[PDB]
Amino acid sequence: LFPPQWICCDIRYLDVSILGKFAVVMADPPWDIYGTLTDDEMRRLNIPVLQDDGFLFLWVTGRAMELGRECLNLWGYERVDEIIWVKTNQLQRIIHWLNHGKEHCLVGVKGNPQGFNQGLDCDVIVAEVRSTSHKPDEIYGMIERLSPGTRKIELFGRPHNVQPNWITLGNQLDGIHLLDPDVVARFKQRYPDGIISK
Amino acid sequence: NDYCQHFVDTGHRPQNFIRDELIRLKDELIAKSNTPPMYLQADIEAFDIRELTPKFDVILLEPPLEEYYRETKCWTWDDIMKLEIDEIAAPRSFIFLWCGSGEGLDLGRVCLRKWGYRRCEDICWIKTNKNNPLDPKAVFQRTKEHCLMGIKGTVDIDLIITEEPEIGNIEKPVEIFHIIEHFCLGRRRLHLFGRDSTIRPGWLTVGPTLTNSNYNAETYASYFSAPNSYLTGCTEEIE
Ligand SMILES: CNC(=O)[C@H]1O[C@@H](n2cnc3c(N)ncnc32)[C@H](O)[C@@H]1O
Repeated sequence: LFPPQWICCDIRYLDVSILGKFAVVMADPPWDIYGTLTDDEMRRLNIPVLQDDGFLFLWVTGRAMELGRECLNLWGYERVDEIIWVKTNQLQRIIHWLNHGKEHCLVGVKGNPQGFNQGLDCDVIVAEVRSTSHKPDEIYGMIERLSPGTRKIELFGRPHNVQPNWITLGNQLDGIHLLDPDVVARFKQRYPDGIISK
Repeated sequence: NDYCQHFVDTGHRPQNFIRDELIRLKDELIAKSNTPPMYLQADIEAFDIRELTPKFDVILLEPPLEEYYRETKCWTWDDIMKLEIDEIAAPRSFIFLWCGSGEGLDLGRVCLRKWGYRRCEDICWIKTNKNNPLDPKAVFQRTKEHCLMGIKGTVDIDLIITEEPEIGNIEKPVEIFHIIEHFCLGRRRLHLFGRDSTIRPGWLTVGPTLTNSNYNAETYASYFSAPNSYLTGCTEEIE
């Protein structure tokens, strides 16, 4: 069901098997480099159940450049691309050893994806920095052009992140908004009284 | 505007639309303190890197990856990983490793860790195509290269933006030298796989295509004997 959907939860404790398979997974995790996830919690996230064939988009910073690569390989992906978002102001000017003009998004592949439009976009994004920890909206169009009409899931998203074709998970979303009947059914089967604790 | 959509419509890469206190005396102190340029032709695969002394404060490593020759001896990451870089690095020293845009971004991190460094910066060379608006694993068009900065032991930004060089040109932007030199990391600077075209004051350049050599280990070491052994490369010369 194409319109936006979301689930306020602790992604650690949600049983994501009820959600199905996705052509694309994107995550902007709270790495431990606020409300944080330890390296072991990040490693233990049940990313593998979410896809059979498709792409993972994994935002990284600092030493998560290395840790995110570990997670990505542990979860069964091969990093095949790395998107760079160059942060500008409203005038298209760029905002320890070096100042940081960019943020990195690792791109991983799992299985044998078929029918994606690889090569439409290039691997650099130039876009206004808005709210803090807020990634740019251009990534959704790049992802839509790469895999049009497929179902997608975002981890650690926030209200502004909800998009058509996307199911958003995060603990700062508002309640539970689900419309795909298969999801609704498996959710009610697994959570008949609508609580998620362990 | 959405420059990603714009790139799919017109072919103009998003970076095409980036618009580019002195800090000059620093450059002058760097130039005063710079050793004369030194260079050696050496086939690095067959060459015992230990002959390169003394141990270096900065190593810039630019192995020629196959992916640099799309439309055209290349080094695999297998070959590079087997270089004994830790044998010539000073216990506190820095590395800058050009990794391309493919598997080098993973394998070059393995190299850094193998040689004893931790990555502290990821410098991106973003290439514009204002004058001209393909790995099978690739999901996106690759328009940049990465230079990893490693540290071992106890002003600028992490982006270089220039126009995409013409086909067959493998030169990296000379701006990487300015970034490295502005860190004031020490004066023993080695460039492995440099070329005649990259020789530069303050650097020892070593690579297989150099047509001339002037390197002498004793002469080179004399540039750093007391009282000049711990200069940053950004201080006044010692009288
Ligand atoms: C950089 N973006 C973020 O950090 C977003 O991730 C959220 N978040 C943090 N921990 C968890 C968690 N265990 N389960 C679900 N969501 C979480 C933040 O509250 C924030 O909304």
